[PDB]
Amino acid sequence: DHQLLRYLLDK
Amino acid sequence: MELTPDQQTLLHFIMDSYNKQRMPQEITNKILKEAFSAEENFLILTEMATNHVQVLVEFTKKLPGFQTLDHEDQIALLKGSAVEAMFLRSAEIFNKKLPSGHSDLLEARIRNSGISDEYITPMFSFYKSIGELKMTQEEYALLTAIVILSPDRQYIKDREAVEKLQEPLLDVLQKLCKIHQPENPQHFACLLGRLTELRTFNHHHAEMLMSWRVNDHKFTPLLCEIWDVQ
Ligand SMILES: CO[C@H](c1ccccc1)c1nc2cc(F)c(F)cc2n1[C@H](C(=O)NC1CCCCC1)C1CCCCC1
Repeated sequence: DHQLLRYLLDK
Repeated sequence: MELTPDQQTLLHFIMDSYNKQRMPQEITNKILKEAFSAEENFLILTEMATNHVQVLVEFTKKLPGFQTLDHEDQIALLKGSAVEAMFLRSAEIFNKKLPSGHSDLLEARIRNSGISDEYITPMFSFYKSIGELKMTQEEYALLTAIVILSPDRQYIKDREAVEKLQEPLLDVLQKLCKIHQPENPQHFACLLGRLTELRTFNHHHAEMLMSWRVNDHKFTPLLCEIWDVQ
């Protein structure tokens, strides 16, 4: 659901 | 009373991370430059808000211990604080000193943004209340970090893990209030009080945005994830 937030956090 | 070496280190680390944000003058110069239409102001807001969320995720990631937290709790903290952090940053920008007459024009330009008058009144009430506290750059930085690391957010599994991270930041802020404003011993309580008023902008945020006098309410995919829009 929050794919972009998860991406920015896990980058 | 005075900051310990570990507290001075934490403060400088938070400050350095906090200063990565877009400069207040960049924002106010744009709004003061030309009088924009409701349609142009909506797009200025979405671009400003997208930059803010991007910088806020970078600031959040640097908060000591944040990367050790449960991944689902990390998302919950970000989603729970994004809107409050945006209004706290807007209050900082609004209360920055400008040449005589400019803050009057900035107020008027924000009143004519395109949103309903019912949402404007509480924003200025919060900005003027923040302004009377005469907060330093360090107070805004620590208060933003305290807002992000709020253990009382919905959908948080491990509240104690979040509490353990917020505690040293609350301790540093309390010392700074005693040093910057020794005349006002209620200063720290007042700052924690503003944090409770900040939370009021959450519930009706999507309603405020959809009340914008525009034909199409187009938000960026990142804003759709963090706000309750589209
Ligand atoms: C939180 O946004 C406020 C808002 C007011 C009216 C309608 C919609 C929003 C708001 N309060 C402000 C106070 C100020 F001092 C200021 F310079 C600008 C302010 N804004 C808007 C803005 O640019 N916000 C960004 C959001 C990301 C973090 C940095 C600031 C701005 C208002 C004029 C129309 C364009 C959008």
